Amino acid sequence: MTEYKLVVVGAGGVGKSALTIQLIQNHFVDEYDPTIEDSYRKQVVIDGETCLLDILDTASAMRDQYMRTGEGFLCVFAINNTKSFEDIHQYREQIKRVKDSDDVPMVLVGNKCDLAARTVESRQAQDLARSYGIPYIETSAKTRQGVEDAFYTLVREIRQH
Ligand SMILES: Nc1nc2c(ncn2[C@@H]2O[C@H](COP(=O)(O)OP(=O)(O)O)[C@@H](O)[C@H]2O)c(=O)[nH]1
Ligand SMILES: [Mg+2]
Repeated sequence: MTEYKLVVVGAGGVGKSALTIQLIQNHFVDEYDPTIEDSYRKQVVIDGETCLLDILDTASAMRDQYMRTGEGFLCVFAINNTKSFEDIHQYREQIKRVKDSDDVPMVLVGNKCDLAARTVESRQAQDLARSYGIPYIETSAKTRQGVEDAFYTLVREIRQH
């Protein structure tokens, strides 16, 4: 089967761990240690292909290896965290430097869409993603809305690469 190496990046507290755990365990974690960085594996069928997703949940040699060998990146912010959205540029710049390219498979993810506090509008994020030439997808690690879409879209972006 085909392996896809995915890396989840973004500011502390945006839901990188929650998203990853939702994808694998179909459960929402309230209080996952903010310092645990690890890789997780999930066998899936995506568009009729048996895939192994090798996912690094960032929070170190392991990070360097995945940043270098990672095929695609979820850049996550939370829709109730303006700073995390503003920080996205830094994560994008980092990925471009480590890949020496501005054409890297990536999806911009606006997490916590279940919350009534939104301080980042969908259109602001759409605009940023358009500027980078990538998709924008909103998610909730709590309700599972958008979660498969975000990860599976990242796979469909790697396939175009
Ligand atoms: N309501 C809501 N809370 C979320 C969501 N995703 C994460 N959280 C909460 O946000 C906090 C940070 O999540 P975590 O996954 O640890 O963030 P990380 O630092 O990016 O790994 C925790 O209290 C989570 O329960 C979401 O989609 N909705
Ligand atoms: Mg975490």
